Amino acid sequence: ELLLKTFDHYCEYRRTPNGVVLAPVQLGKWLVLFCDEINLPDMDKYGTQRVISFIRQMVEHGGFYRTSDQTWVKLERIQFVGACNPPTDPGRKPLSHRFLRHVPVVYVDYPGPASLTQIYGTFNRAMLRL
Amino acid sequence: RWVYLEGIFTGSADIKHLLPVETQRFQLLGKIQKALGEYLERERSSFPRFYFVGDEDLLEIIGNSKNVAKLQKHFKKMFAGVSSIILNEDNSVVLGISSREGEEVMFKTPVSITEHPKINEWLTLVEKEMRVTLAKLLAESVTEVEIFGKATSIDPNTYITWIDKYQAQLVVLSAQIAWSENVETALSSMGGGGDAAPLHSVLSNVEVTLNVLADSVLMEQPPLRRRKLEHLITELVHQRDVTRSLIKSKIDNAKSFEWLSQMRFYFDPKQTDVLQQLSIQMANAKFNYGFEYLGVQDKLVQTPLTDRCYLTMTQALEARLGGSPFGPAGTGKTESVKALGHQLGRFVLVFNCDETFDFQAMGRIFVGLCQVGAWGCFDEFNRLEERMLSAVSQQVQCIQEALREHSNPITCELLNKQVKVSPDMAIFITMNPGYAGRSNLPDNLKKLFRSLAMTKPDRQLIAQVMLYSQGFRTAEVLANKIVPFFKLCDEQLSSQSHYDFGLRALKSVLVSAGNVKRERIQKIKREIAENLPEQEILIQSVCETMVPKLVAEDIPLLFSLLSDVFPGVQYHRGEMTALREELKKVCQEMYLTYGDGEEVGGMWVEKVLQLYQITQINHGLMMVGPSGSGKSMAWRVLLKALERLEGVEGVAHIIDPKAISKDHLYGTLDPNTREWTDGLFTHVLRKIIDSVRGELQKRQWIVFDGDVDPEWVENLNSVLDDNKLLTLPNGERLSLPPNVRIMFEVQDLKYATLATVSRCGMVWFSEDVLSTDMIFNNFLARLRSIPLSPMLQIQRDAATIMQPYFTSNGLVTKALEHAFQLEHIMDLTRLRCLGSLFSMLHQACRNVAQYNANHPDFPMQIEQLERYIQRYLVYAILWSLSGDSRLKMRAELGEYIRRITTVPLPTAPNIPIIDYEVSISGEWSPWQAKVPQIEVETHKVA
Amino acid sequence: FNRVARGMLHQDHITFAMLLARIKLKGTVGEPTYDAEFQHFLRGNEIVLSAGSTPRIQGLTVEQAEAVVRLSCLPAFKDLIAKVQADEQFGIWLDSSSPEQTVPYLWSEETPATPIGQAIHRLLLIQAFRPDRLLAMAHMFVSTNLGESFMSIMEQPLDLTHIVGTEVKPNTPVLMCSVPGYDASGHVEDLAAEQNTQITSIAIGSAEGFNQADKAINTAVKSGRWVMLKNVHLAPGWLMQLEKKLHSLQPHACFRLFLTMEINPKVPVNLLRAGRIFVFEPPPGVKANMLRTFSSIPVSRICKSPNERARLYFLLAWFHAIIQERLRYAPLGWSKKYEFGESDLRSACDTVDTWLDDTAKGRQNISPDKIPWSALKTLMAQSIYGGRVDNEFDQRLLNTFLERLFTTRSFDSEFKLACKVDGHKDIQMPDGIRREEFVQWVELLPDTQTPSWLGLPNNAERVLLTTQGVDMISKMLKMQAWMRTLHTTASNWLHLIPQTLSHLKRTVENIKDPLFRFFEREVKMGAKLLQDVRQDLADVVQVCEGKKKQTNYLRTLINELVKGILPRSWSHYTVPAGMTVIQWVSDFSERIKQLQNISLAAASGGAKELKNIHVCLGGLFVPEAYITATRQYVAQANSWSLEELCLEVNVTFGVTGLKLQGATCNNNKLSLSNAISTALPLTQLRWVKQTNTEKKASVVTLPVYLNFTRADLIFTVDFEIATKEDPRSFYERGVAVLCT
Ligand SMILES: Nc1ncnc2c1ncn2[C@@H]1O[C@H](COP(=O)(O)OP(=O)(O)OP(=O)(O)O)[C@@H](O)[C@H]1O
Ligand SMILES: Nc1ncnc2c1ncn2[C@@H]1O[C@H](COP(=O)(O)OP(=O)(O)O)[C@@H](O)[C@H]1O
Ligand code: VO4
Repeated sequence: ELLLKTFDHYCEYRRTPNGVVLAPVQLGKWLVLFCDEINLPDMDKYGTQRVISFIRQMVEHGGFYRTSDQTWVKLERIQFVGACNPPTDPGRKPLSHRFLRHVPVVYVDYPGPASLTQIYGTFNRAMLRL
Repeated sequence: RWVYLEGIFTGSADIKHLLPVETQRFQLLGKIQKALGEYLERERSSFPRFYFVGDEDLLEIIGNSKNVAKLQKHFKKMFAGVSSIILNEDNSVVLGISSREGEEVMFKTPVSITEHPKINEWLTLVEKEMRVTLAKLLAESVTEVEIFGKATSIDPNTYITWIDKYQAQLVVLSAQIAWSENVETALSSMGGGGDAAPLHSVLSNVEVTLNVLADSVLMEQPPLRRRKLEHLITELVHQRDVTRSLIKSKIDNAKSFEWLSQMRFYFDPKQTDVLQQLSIQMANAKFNYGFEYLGVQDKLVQTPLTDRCYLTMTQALEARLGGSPFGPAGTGKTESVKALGHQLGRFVLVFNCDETFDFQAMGRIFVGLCQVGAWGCFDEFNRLEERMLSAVSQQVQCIQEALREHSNPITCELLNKQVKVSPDMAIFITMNPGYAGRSNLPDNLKKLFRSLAMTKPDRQLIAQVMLYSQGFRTAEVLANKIVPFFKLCDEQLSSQSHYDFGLRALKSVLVSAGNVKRERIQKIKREIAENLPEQEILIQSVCETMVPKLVAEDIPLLFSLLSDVFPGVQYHRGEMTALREELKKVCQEMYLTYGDGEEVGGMWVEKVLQLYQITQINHGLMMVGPSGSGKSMAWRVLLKALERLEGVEGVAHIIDPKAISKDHLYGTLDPNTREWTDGLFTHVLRKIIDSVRGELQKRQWIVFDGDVDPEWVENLNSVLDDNKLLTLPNGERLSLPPNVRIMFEVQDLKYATLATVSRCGMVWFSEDVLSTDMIFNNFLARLRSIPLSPMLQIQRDAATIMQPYFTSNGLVTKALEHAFQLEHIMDLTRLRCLGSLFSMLHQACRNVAQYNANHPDFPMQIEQLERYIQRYLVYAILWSLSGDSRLKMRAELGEYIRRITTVPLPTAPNIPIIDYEVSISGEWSPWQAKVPQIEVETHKVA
Repeated sequence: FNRVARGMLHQDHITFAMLLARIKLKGTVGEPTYDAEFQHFLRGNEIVLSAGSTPRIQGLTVEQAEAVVRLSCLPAFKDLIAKVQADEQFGIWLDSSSPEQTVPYLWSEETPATPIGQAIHRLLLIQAFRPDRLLAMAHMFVSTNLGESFMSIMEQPLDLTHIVGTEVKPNTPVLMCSVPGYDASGHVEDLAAEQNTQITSIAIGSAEGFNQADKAINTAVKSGRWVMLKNVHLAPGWLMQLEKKLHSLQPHACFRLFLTMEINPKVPVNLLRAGRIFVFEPPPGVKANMLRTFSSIPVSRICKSPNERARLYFLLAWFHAIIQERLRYAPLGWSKKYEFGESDLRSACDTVDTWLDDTAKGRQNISPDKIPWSALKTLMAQSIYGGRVDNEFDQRLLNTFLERLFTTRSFDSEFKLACKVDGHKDIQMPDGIRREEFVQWVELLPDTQTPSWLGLPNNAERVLLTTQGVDMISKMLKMQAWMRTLHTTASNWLHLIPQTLSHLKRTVENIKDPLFRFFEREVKMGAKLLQDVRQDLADVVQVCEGKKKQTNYLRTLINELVKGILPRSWSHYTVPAGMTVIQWVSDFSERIKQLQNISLAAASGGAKELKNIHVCLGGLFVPEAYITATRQYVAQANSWSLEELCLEVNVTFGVTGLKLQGATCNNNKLSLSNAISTALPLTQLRWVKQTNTEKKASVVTLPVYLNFTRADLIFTVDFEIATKEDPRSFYERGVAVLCT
């Protein structure tokens, strides 16, 4: 329902020419739905996250079934990027290997000692110029 | 309220004359609404079966008084076996009723619509005339079968003439009546007889008529007559066994329990037309036969357990209690209950109970059962909430109170309404103890029902009989071989979540064996002839049903067991080349790899052929295998191949169950307005059933691509079992059309109960089925087409360059296996890494296109292109197989790539490869040259 | 005592009697408080003794020696060790059937103590020597304190009408807590009918039972109408509201409110505080069960039409009581804890009435051999009582009882309800005609009910009695870093658990053998489990050394391992329910050691050494796979098919680790014995061609179960019996075979 409200708010066009398609108002522009902490959503009593299943369905099959008319809605100019944490982090739960297939994973670690030194060294030299 | 009346007061012409004063005074609110509801309930009370029909359907039916043809759809759900009614040429006089299998029951006395114009009255009369016609035809059939009862060496021709003369239920009834009368007469003649044994004549008569049937089933027979014969052997073999038991136990008088325990029938047409000629009797339990056209349905092989079940249900009905069969799944509970409800010839309705059945729904169902007197089998009753089980304990105590009041037109309290109760009522609740998604029953309700343990069905006799009936001359040996084979397969094989070796498995095997035998008879005749090898037919059926679900380490075990139980014979896969050429064509059209046997893409073709086999056998299918095993493509390519091979279109609706709430999946029923809104699956099923756009002529394939858990799939237990029926809390019953397959593409069945595993033919898509070279070839084929003409050429020659690196044991495969040997934050999935790699190579082609566009003169040449692509491929391997890992894992993958490659690499010895990018000209440039040491402004820092 | 016992379990009545006896003792005049003796009684096991144990004349076990040396701490008990070894009849007293009746005088007292002093002395001696008879001795002590027939009211069936009309105020609800399998709705419905008072019975739920209940309560407070709310434990919040409303209504007199509910901890405490609580259970002992059944059956229904009806009803009640209170000894009696309840007895009564009325129309004094014995036996074994029976062994036990009781010979004079209760004393069939004769015969039943009445062995109550005594003492007494430890335990476990075992070589000739395939699968599964558990324990060791980080899986494993709960991942093979981690680890070590022996044997010989080896079925992942593999190997050795094979077992393939539960085998025949278990050394599994021949009378089918909990049948063995034994006795005694 969170994603449905997000699409209703920003992707007003629910047009259905020769098929129901979902597109944002700003024509010629794509849309990136930045989903943060995607692996926090709890799984059901039977180990299955609902929103993860929804994303897999609307990414692999490229659309969903709206509950208003039970009609297939196809995504237009919509893409998803998620931000999550290692599974061993307490409070975190792994995703289904079925969802992972459509999404490549990139591992961003904490900046190293020299990296932190140079990154914040530029900040300190900018600040002390006052 | 007001909107309801506004919507419903502007319909057809005569539909508005149904108490039209409200219609005129509309074009206050509570009075009008309650008057309309009172009219609806009055019409429902006039004809009790109207408590099964919807209010809108009833109102349209009354509005469609002149048109009767449009009313020929509700008969399927009003009655049990009635699906059509035969009218006169002028659409004015109904002559009889037709079942959905094409069987006619011509009324002895026709009734005219003009001679009773009101819908309810003429419907009541046609019901009564149907019962009267069944009674009269049963009397005639009993009179006819008297001749076979008092004759030896019976004539097969006249015997078949009798069999196809009358309806199937009447034939079985006549057989049972004749046997009961003969055994009773023999026992009476013996009395206290020291040595008189005239019942051996009865046994010999059963033997000879059974031999006549066995001879008659071995040859070509018409379909309806074939089913009648099958039923008749199933009953007569039980009669033979009962008579042998009586002879062995040496019963003298007809009052002994060894004869009283077995069901016996008593016919006397002397009494009046109150339809009490039949007096079916179990042990001290007298039952009438509520004559109603059941049509033609399957008959179970009355086994030792199926008898005990009959005894306990009859005793419970005598005590006016209910029956609560319990035990493991697929042990003959809903089918034994139904078979007994049809032995007494009474309308039985099966409801699949779930937590959405609220109190008012149960009350409405019980009111319908009161008015009609029809039985009720509530499948999976414990699936209701415990609170609701307690709540309906009150209604069970009220309904049983009305039956106990009959013992002293009875009314019982059911939803602040007093309803007529008929003694033929029955309430049955099948349940699965100790199963996931099941709630415990209160003791208050558990004392209102009588329970028996249907734990282990007698599958040996179940097989031997169903075979003997098919035409297998060595049915005894076949069953003696196959049942121990099943019990040893259950133990020897490794335990898996999708493994089912119960009665539902044996049943599917024996049905397939019968179909295979019929097909082999046809094939032989295309070139009496009963020297077939039956063992190889059984092996073919087993291998066409059991094999498609074995894991790669279990097939040798099953084949060894088969070769040990059946030593000397073996089966070879059917060629099915007429389908395989179509599969090759459509795979070529879909950039998917095709093979045969040990070729590349051969195991996947074997699995799609097995999926076709399971589609032919079962009506519910289930694909089990690790994600990325080719499950989705298997059924897509099969559907596209069948829509050309057979010419019938195939439309597939893919529904994700867990994506949406099960309220949206099936439907909702608001407790206030009492209005039903179809869910997702229900809407699709209603569209299919109502073939307005020819949906019944298309190969509809509903697929549930998601996760199976014992909450939603349990609502489908009635659609995936022999019932082929969807039962809703509204009371609506939607039959599954024969051209519909319910499929479930899952990765594992760990969170699933044996009930759903028992149905839905399993197809196990192992991970080795989709080989990595097939995925590579799919990519290269998609790259050599599908322009992301100039851009297409840029993709073509790039694919030509990358072809040597995608060998089965090429660079990419070795890098992938080494990456699987490393450690990643998330578990490494092959198709994820391959998808990222393919996306990045597509981006490499876009970079080439961008560069070619940027330099219209001096276009980017072949040597530069091959250098750039062969370096970008290494870059992509490193950033796909180790983009999810920590830095030293990336370095390890880089070192492995360096030592197992021939592509030129950066020459620096210390800095890892990942720190290098690939320039558009094709040089391994460092990334530390694109990190300017910038100076942030003195403001806006951080 | 009576008022509290009306609403508390039958296990806890003895503790309440003990506490009341203590209160009476402290309220006496001059007799000593015996505080030290009670202190030693309540906590005698708490005293620590390292190596002071010393057996005497080999008459005391390790536990008995520890108990006597612990009890020697009491000053009057300084001479126990020397006195017990100086006595000869003490040995006879130790193994006596009922040592509570006569306890030899061993304690040294300067002055003769009061009879209560002798009673408590005997109680201490019984606790020290015969913990099984601790309940009986506590009963005797309560009798000596509060007088005989003090807690005899609990045996009498509860009188609902008097308690409801006198001891219950209208405001206070009547709470009928019911154990699973029992419901109090029927009894109170009968009460309401007997009082000829209209009553509103409502089941709680569906959000409409609340409104109906509120309306009924509102109407009933101004009219005296009774009200029932059934299964009121599913709406605790509405039950809070009900308590709040019920606290202030000042209702009409003779008004009552009944709340039927189960025993679950989710019921409010305040409601339990504000209402009278009644607990309904299976009555204790056969005597009370007969009494309850006879009270339940109306007097008019009995002694109507033939005089044999009363004897039929008495036989029915005896059968019902026997099967009802065999359920207490579930592992050795009925394999599963069934729910033989009140509906079963009502249906039995209805069928008996109907069939007796059918077989005898009006005429009285029907001949005993004309009663439909077969009809009643079949209806009771297949439709009423056998309906709830799942497995075939319990069904055959039910058939055994029904055929033993429901027979014409039961109307004789020397018919025995129980074959033997003391080896010489046999329960005799009461020669009664009218109901009161059988009722008074029930009332003169002795109070020495042993399990030998049931057909179960006489020594089938030792463990249960000792457990109940320990629980009674614990209840009476209650009435009055982890990181380093986990480090040490993980290190010890890794030490005791052996290293990874080697697989079996896949050759072209060994792959075909069924035995080799089975052993390969076994060792492969064992190696997978061993690797998983070893890496998990190593990870735990590394984390407890502090170098490694915390994972969700590791956190769960640590949390469930510090508590002694076996990890679910390690639960791959069939195990008895609810053991500690240490026992599972020892079992796993033994299993892996046996698997290593199997691997070595296979290495010595690919096929020739895979047949002549002995396998303990207790340690094995799938024993039925082993049985099927042996069957398949024998079938493949000859030309015989799998089906034409039957299993014959000769106790000396070789199989070890089996134990008989109450049977001693001389050569291959069986003789009933009183021993709890008898080891089976090196049983041989021989498969021979099936002859389709009915077995002899002496041949019986004994189930073989994996562990003590008879919940997983492996296979069945047809054993022959020695001379002058009855297979019926074997079946009724619950003889079986256990792998563990
Ligand atoms: N015969 C084939 N030849 C080439 N590629 C194939 C073939 N079969 C499947 N593939 C490829 O395999 C990949 C995964 O196939 P598919 O989606 O059918 O797997 P799946 O097991 O159904 O996945 P999921 O469980 O995630 O839905 C796709 O890239 C598909 O094109
Ligand atoms: N006696 C029998 N003879 C033949 N088939 C039987 C017999 N008993 C059960 N079956 C079949 O076994 C399956 C059991 O289905 P069902 O009774 O619905 O299962 P459940 O016991 O879970 O309710 C069906 O295919 C049914 O036709
Ligand atoms: O007991 V079931 O008919 O839901 O398999």
